[PDB]
Amino acid sequence: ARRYLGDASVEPDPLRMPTFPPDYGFPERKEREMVATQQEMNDAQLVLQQRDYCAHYLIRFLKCKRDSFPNFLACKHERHDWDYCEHLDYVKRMKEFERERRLLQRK
Amino acid sequence: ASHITKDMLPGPYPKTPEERAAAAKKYNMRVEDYEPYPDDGTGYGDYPKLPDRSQQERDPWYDWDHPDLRLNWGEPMHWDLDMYIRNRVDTSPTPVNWNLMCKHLFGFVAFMLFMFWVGETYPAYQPVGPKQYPYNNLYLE
Amino acid sequence: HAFFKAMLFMCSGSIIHSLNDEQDIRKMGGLFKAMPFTTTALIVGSLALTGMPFLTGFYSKDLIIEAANTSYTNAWALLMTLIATSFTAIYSTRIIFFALLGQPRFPTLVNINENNPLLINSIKRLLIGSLFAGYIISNNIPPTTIPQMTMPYYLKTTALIVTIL
Amino acid sequence: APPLTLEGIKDRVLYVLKLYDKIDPEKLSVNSHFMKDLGLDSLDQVEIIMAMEDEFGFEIPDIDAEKLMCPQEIVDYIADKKDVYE
Amino acid sequence: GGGAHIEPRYRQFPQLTRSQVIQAEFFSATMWFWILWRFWHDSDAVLGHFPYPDPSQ
Amino acid sequence: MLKYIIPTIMLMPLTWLSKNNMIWVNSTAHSLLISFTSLLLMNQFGDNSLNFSLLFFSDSLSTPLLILTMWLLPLMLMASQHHLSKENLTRKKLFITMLISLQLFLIMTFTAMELILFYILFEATLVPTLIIITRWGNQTERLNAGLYFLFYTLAGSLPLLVALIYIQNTVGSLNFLMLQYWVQPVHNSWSNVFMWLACMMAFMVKMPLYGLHLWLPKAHVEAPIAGSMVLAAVLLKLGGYGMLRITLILNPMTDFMAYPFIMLSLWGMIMTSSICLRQTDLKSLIAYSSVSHMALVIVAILIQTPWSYMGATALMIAHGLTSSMLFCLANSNYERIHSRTMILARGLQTLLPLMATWWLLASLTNLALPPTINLIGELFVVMSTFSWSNITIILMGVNMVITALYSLYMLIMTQRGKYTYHINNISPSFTRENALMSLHILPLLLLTLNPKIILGPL
Amino acid sequence: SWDKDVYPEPPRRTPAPSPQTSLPNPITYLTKAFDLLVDRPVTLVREFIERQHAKNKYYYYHREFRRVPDITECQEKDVLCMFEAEMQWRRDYKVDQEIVNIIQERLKACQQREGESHRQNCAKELEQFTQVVKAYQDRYHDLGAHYSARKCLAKQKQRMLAERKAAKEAAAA
Amino acid sequence: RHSIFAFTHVLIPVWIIHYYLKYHVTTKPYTIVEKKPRIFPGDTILETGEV
Amino acid sequence: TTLDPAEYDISSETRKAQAERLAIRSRLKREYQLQYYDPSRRGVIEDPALVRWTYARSANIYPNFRPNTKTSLLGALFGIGPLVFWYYVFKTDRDRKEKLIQEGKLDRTFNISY
Repeated sequence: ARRYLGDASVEPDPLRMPTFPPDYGFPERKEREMVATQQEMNDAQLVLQQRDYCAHYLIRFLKCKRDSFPNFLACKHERHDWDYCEHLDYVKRMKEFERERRLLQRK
Repeated sequence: ASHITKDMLPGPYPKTPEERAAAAKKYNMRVEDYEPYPDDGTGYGDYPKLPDRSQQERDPWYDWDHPDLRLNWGEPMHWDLDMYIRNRVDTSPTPVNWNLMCKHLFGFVAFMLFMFWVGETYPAYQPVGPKQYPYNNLYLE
Repeated sequence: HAFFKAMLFMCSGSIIHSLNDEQDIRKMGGLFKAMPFTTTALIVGSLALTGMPFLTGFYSKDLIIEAANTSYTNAWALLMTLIATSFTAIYSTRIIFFALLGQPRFPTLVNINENNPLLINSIKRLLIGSLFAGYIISNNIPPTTIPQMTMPYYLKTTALIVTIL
Repeated sequence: APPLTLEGIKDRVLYVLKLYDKIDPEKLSVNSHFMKDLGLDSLDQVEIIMAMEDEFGFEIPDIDAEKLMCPQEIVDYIADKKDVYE
Repeated sequence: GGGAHIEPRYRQFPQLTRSQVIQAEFFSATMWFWILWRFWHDSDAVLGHFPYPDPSQ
Repeated sequence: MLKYIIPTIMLMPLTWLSKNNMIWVNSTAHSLLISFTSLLLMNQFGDNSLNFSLLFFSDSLSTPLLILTMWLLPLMLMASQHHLSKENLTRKKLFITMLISLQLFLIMTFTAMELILFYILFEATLVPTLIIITRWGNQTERLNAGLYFLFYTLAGSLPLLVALIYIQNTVGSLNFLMLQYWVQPVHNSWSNVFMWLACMMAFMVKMPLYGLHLWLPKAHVEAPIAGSMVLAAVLLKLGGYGMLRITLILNPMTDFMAYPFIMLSLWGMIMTSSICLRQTDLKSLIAYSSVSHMALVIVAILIQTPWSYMGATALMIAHGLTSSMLFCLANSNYERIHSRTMILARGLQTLLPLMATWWLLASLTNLALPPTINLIGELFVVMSTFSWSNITIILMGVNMVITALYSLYMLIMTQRGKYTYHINNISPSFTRENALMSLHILPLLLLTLNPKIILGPL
Repeated sequence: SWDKDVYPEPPRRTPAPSPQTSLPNPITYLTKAFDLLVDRPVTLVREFIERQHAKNKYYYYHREFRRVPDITECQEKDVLCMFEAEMQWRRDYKVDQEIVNIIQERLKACQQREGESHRQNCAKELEQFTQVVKAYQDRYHDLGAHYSARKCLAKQKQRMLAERKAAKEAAAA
Repeated sequence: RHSIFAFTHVLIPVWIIHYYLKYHVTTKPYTIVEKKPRIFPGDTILETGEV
Repeated sequence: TTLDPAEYDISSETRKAQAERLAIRSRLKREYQLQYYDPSRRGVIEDPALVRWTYARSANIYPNFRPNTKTSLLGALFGIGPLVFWYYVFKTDRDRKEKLIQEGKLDRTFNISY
């Protein structure tokens, strides 16, 4: 939903993005939605398909895995809250065919 | 070192009863289904009069074989017919050919018509109209 | 998976020596003909091979068949993977119903023996290591991907009932 | 690992005489020769070892039929096959 | 042979060594105690669901 | 060679000069001592180049190949003594002297400094080999095979003289390979076909194509006392290497007509190994293995541009040690059962346990188990002719398939039992039978540590 | 050792601390014991040789050659001067193999040191290396006269085609 | 003992194989090729901080 | 599928006097067992069924051979046959491969090997 075009630098591996590449983005409500820090996203050794939404909440989530080293659960409820970050993200994406079935009908 | 009846000669109609057996007892009195007539297809240099080929075949499987050595382990005296394919080849099975094995892969050959479609989970079919419309509709708003 | 069959070959390896040879699913009998320990070890891994209610590879098996939930597959692939899971259940009770169920039928001089602590030290280490394998490995691992975590009505939990039937 | 002696083979052959309801425990021990009360043609030549077909039953080839008339001649070469007594 | 500590049989059911059954019954208890975190506490799908998002207008 | 030829000729008035049965121990003693001196001045450096002394040596600089030529006279005398020791000492002194007389000319060959010194020494053999073929064999078909060994080698090699004398008075003189800096190219004509073709065809008759291999299972099948010149005749086949000396230069730009030599020797490779799985003579089983993966070098020389010369050199002495030992495995186990029929030698692997390892570590070098000198050789040839055309991986891959099923068929015929016969075959593979079966794998797997010694220029 | 400009790496930049809990950590049991068990038989023995090896020294020198003639000398029928021009030339091709080995190891340097991003970062290697290998097979690799290695009989004549065909026959450049 | 059987097996080569390792990183121009620290916030041996 | 293999048929009384074909092989076995048992042999028996098996397969095919047929002239469909076909392929590559290599480019910048 973001982007702009004409990447200045010729760096591949789509970190050359508008800011952050979503799965589709944004698209309607909201027509914009922001992201984390790209200078920290490259400072954190983290692969692609992890620069999507709920990353900043996950970058603070998995930090406690080492910040509580001989642990069994750093925060199990936050895993249910990061899933609640994920499920609210995904049901926001599930409203495509609720609209696209109807918005492609006549008016 | 045996020179008399060392091997065959240009046959296989050189008075066939004299061959098996002067030595090389392939036939008893030239009526044993293995008289040295079997030059099958003259003009090939392979298998002359030859106490040898097209004799009954397909496999000394070394089963019970209780006369003695009989089969393949224990070495009977004069029974070599054609070999080097028969220390690893056996007998008849249950049924017959009915090549259902190519018919077994034919089930996915029909399901290659299912390779033409996709497998999207959400939603189901809705295959009768243009309401499906795989991709998005309008712009921002 | 590596903890499954090296147990299970060795589990049944005590049985083939026990009749000194048959290795046939015929001519066996029932479970407890002085066979207390290994029949208990048979009903764990063959229950793991059912499709993991809470056992070892539940964090490997369930998370992949519910990774093929939302996918661009052949649509005959899920009509070939998930059907194969149901066929894995009748693998279980077959060795139960011939070697661990029936009346004792086999030729006589029952020469069974099970008490060599070389075998008892063998199984008791791996069966304990079997159960708590994934609950240590998957509990202590870096996640690398974004999970599915969505499974709506009449489409979600029948993969267990695939195994129940 | 389990060994064997020759006093067990004398009993099992003798027991399945008593296990058959066609034959009483009044026939001879080692040599009733089967014909004494053996009948008829089939089913008194191969059925007489069909009980040991399940018990001993190591596939018992075609030669084993007419040697088995003498009921001691059964006991003779079972010791030859399965590497038995001294 | 050398030691006949487990005797051969004539189908009279030779028994166990009266200690094997203790280890046998011990490892049925350790797995049905391990049904603890299967139910208490773990549900079918702890994700939350959508309440049929039809009113999108 | 300063003086390697000069001590090895001094071996010759030592044998007849000796006493009685001491003649075996006196010859094998001193013959091992050259192996220090052979190594000694050679293997020097190394960057363009080592011209050695004079018109008699270019030191075999970038292709060593010559240390292996000097193992063999102290390898064959310990092998030949099995069934030779019934003849007279006057002929036992002969058979050692002509064998040394075969090593004399091979030493000035492979180095040779020229191309016309090469030929007269390329043809200086074939007289002492033919004496070992005709006398000292077994029952007949020696004598026609003594004539099939000629008249292929000699019919081809005479149009060398017509072309090599033609070069000597056309462009300067051929006398040096280092006066070959001035080389005019050879274009497409109707006379320059034959200049290429006559200069090449006399090398094809020794390292065979699929055609004209008809002499190779003749001399090796009917063969002396215990592989005694058969070990020599496998070196002599790979001692027709001189195509590496010629065709790198001296008509460099004729690949236009390489194609009837490629396809004949690339499809023949996939067939002439396939035509051996039904052999019944054991020494003829090995004799077709020597056809197949020798003919892989013929598509490795004509295709130029190294990463092939990395491998085409390593394949000349790949089965220099392998196919020698396989003949030694069959020169043994014939002293005990007097037939070479592969059917008859069953019931084995229980009777002779110590030589089971000698079967396998032979046949594990054709499977070739990559850290050896073998799959460092093939996998440079494979990665070379891939870059010719991509389709050549198919035929050369099926070459790798069938020889896997081929080598084990010679192993697995000994893993059977009950032996049915054979009150003989008692001798439990004595101290000599393992000694001359050793010194083959002991350098073969040793050189796999640093095989930079086995490389061309390249 | 070497010089770090030939074999570069960024600093270390290694985080630390982060305990935050009284949960039992085994890291205090591990590094505080086993480092001493290896410190005795290694550091004491390596120092013992280090004085024993400093008892006497041995010398080996740099080997620098003489480059008076270069390329286009000499006349055709000469041998001597056209031997030196190949002894010049072959040393200028064994060396130019190994400069490609150095730059390739430089590519191995970044990628195991970053690993995660590895594409959008380090900015240099895929630009430098493919401006050197693309500057390799042109004019310095006789493709396909590489078999005889063709010193000055073909090494000039790729570069004749790089002059007689290139830069004039482009119609009209 | 469990004393001379166990100490001879493992304890001696670790002395050996370490000696070809510490004397090796300073000789070869590439040692082990260790990756980065994978940090979220910021502290460790530096000073930089983050929100 | 290769083959039927005819494991039961009829008899009784098609040529009932066919017996004593065993008298051949019993004669051989009485010859063999009397040969095989002896206190001092130390070596194999000849058994020329092997000798007639190799020598009628190794030699005695070319003294047999006459080219009177065309099924031995069939080999031009098998000897020179496929060798024609491998030439047809390999000159279509290295020519179509050649023109693309000169006219235009296909390989990249990092192709030093080759």
